[PDB]
Amino acid sequence: TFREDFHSLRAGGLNWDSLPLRLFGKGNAKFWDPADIDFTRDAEDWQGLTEEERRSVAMLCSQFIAGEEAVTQDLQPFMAAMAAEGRFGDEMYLTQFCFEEAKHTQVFRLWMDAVGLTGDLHSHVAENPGYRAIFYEELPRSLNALHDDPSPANQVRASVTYNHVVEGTLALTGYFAWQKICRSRGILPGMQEVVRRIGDDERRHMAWGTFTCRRHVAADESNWDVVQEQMQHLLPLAVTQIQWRPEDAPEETPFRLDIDELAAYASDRAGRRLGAISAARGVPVEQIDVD
Amino acid sequence: TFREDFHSLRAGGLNWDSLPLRLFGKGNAKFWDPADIDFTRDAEDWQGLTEEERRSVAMLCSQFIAGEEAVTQDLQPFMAAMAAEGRFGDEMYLTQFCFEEAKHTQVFRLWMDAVGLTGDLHSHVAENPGYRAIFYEELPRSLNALHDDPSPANQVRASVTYNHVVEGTLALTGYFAWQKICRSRGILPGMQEVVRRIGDDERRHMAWGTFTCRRHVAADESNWDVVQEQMQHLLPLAVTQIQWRPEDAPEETPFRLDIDELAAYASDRAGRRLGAISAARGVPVEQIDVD
Ligand SMILES: CCCCCCCCCCCCCCCC(=O)O
Ligand SMILES: CCCCCCCCCCCCCCCC(=O)O
Ligand SMILES: [Fe+3]
Ligand SMILES: [Fe+3]
Ligand SMILES: [Mn+3]
Ligand SMILES: [Mn+3]
Repeated sequence: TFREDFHSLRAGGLNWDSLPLRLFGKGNAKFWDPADIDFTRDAEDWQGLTEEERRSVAMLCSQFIAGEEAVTQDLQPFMAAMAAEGRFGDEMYLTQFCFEEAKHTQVFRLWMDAVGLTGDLHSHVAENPGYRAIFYEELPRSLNALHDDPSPANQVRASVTYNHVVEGTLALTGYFAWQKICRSRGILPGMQEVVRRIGDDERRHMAWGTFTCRRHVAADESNWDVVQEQMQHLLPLAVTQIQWRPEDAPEETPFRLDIDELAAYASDRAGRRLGAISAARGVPVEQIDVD
Repeated sequence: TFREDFHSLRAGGLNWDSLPLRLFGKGNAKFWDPADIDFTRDAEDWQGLTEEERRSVAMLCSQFIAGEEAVTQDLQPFMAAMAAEGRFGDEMYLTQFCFEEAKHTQVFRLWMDAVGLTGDLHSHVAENPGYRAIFYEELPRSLNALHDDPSPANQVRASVTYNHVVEGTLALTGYFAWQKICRSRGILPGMQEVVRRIGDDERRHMAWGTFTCRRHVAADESNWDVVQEQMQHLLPLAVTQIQWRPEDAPEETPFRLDIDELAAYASDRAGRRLGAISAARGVPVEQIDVD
């Protein structure tokens, strides 16, 4: 009762022109190893930051690494959904995606080790109601709903949560924050490289999510309503996450950052996700999903 | 009800000395891209083979690619089991493992495309009762049993099936067969490279499986009885798979292969798996699993 054929033995083999398999090939060509990045200069720069600056960097790094860990775990029901859909190229892509998230977890962990952020860091994520809502609750709920029901609507809700909010709104805003922190000051060249490489990977993750939502919208435009509903539900939580300040928080945010600017940037990113997905409305599904 | 902390934010971070994380690092250092292998000479060699030789090579290649596809899908419940055990380093490793199997599927598919094996090839696996029993039935049954019950005993049964039989008995015998086919004749240099690279990856897969079984045996030596029972159940099926001949089968196996020699080699590989796992009997678990 488990398997009756193999996609890889069908006539015509695997469709290398499919979006997931093109992304798989790009990810192989662009592979990078966290172990090759030297963090010694970052450790020196870390010592020159003020305490308030270290706290803000630790908070951003903690939000990132916990998020990379979360997606590493929470993507897995999508792999099983693609197995149920019979979509083996998408399943293959998701294996690379998931591994890439484990590798992102690794790289942040190595950076933290290098600068000495080796105590318990949960206070930087667990006290933020927006972060908790997304990464402790909404992300795993939406992705695990695919186990009992891998319907197009649930796939779109899961992809909006994972690819269009967690990645395509929050991670992108985080990369912008890192750029503001590091470029203004010429600090943390290792982290600058991390951000470049993880961002390269993220563009493929986001392309997969855009493809997933587009093909479902093309097949049944009711799924566009689902995309908008899920985004309207989640975006306020993402904005809350960005605007949160700890009890210990300085009146002046370090690095001359404007947290409300970050929130506005995030809203713009979310709008771009919606716009990309909206382009599939009225397109025949076979022109998006060659399969 | 889904997540309450993050392994990556705990004091002491991730334990890079753990076996799974050492393997993860090795896999990153040894990454290879299927797209970098030139199969043009293999295509020329393919044209010089007899029909009977092509049929035998197609059979071996089909058994491999379908097996790579099977493990790509069927490993995934182990990732969820490690999430349940709270074993995040093992989960990270399994993401690389799973991706590597997708990449093995890719490389065989590219080789098949290059030589022109692009029709339906199910006749080469679906008619073999040993192959069917393992790859259609026993592998997915044993691995999916971890969803409702990720107990040590079920983990050992799943790892014996996946790592010690599918990989550590059958794949290793298949690599030996490829070596016999290609080295005796100086043919298929692309496939020779494929076999070297996939074999390198397999040694890490098998090391993970050896570790998994060892730590469970060390914790509860009743799991040694489970290892032996599962191996005694599966090895006859693996031998049947190797000895199978199609209806169309020549009286003389091509390439001067002796199928019963391959079966004996497989039995020796299985014995080596058991011997490796048996070394954990009586070892305190903390000396295997530093965690
Ligand atoms: C100092 C103020 C910082 C404000 C916070 C900016 C938003 C950071 C969000 C990080 C979430 C990380 C998600 C990772 C997901 C992925 O890797 O695929
Ligand atoms: C011409 C006779 C050939 C005899 C068959 C030899 C055995 C081949 C078995 C191949 C199984 C492949 C399993 C792959 C698993 C993995 O990649 O992890
Ligand atoms: Fe991502
Ligand atoms: Fe393997
Ligand atoms: Mn990431
Ligand atoms: Mn393999």
